[PDB]
Amino acid sequence: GDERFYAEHLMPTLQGLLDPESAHRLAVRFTSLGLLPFQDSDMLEVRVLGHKFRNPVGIAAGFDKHGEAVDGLYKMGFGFVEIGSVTPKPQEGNPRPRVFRLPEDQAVINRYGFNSHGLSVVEHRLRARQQKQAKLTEDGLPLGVNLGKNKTSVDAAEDYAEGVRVLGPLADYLVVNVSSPNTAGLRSLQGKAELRRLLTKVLQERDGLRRVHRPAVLVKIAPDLTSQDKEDIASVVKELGIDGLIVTNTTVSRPAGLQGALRSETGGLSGKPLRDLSTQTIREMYALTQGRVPIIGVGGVSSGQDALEKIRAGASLVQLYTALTFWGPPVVGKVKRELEALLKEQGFGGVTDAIGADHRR
Ligand SMILES: Cc1cc2nc3c(=O)[nH]c(=O)nc-3n(C[C@H](O)[C@H](O)[C@H](O)COP(=O)(O)O)c2cc1C
Ligand SMILES: NC(=O)c1cc(C(=O)O)cc(-c2ccc(-c3ccccc3)cc2)c1
Ligand SMILES: O=C(O)c1cc(=O)[nH]c(=O)[nH]1
Repeated sequence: GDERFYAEHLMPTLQGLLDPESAHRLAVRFTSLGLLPFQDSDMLEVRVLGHKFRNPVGIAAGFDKHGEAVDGLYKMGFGFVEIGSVTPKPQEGNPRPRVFRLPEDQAVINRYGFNSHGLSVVEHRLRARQQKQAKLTEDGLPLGVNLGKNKTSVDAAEDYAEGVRVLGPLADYLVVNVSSPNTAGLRSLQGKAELRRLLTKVLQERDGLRRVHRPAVLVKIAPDLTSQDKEDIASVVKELGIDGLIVTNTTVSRPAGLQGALRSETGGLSGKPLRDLSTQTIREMYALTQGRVPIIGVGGVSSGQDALEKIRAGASLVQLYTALTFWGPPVVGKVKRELEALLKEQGFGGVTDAIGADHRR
């Protein structure tokens, strides 16, 4: 794949010809077809959420919102794949432009608004490769499905309930996405009272599925939570027995120092400016849950060091997206190779040993 060629020539030129969204669409197409340019060592293997992951680096929700490039993403080197956010009924999302590049900050701002083909379309798309996925999962390549809610929905809880019943049987884990900053009032569902009611219904629906079709349930949270919000989330998670957390979605904050001309566009900020804010949220949730709740770290990961910092902070797995938009497919292998080297360099027998290491030092 040659990391330098992509980061210095291919990607840059591409960004100079097409707009963010068009580039994304093209990316999904090429990926789905397997038109892509490192062997995983046992050190990168991780066992959590009732599954084995050959490596802890996954593709974050948002790149493959409709589940169209799952196989191509596995081919890219990801240890697990999570498909964007799916809503019960189809919806176009916000008007364009709704995605912006901040190259000077190695960041992105997006306000898609949950553009989704809907549960039915995604359901049939995953059913067409359900058994193939069964073998991939058994092989250490799990599939996650991220659930959202429609813009005009009145009963948010019912929207997620539907997602559980329709896609739950096809996923190794489900994600209750209540941290999207582009859907009015969605984040308010992170409140203790609302989250408890919401997760109680989700878990009940999940427990009603046949055993082999019973996925783990995780909640994806924002990086803009107050200390109180985090304490409440942790409490609800332990009270209901949530299987895990996905730490920090994009941020509505705008860290001082941003240079991008489009820094003041409305939307969620991703990439490097979000990295440490995300790592710190992971560190806090890990401690609040006594390290007993699996955490998938996401936010500004572009190197082995970025991944290990989140792992040491408490993440059992990590994900990336924005880095892919700047460095291209080669970034996946780069992250894995650097993570492996750093693990050895720091005396860790493997990823598992480093999980939460900072809390024990
Ligand atoms: C263009 C774009 C679309 C996204 N769409 C979703 C989504 O539908 N659901 C979700 O849970 N997160 C979504 N995210 C958030 C990512 O999954 C991730 O939480 C965040 O971008 C931080 O990781 P990164 O800095 O490596 O991109 C999106 C991010 C971007 C940049
Ligand atoms: N928002 C995005 O998802 C996004 C934004 C941009 C951008 O330039 O803004 C670029 C990409 C992108 C384009 C092509 C490839 C690719 C795939 C297979 C083989 C070679 C290259 C990967 C990522 C995605
Ligand atoms: O579809 C979107 O706008 C979206 C959803 C989400 O969870 N995060 C994000 O940054 N964008």
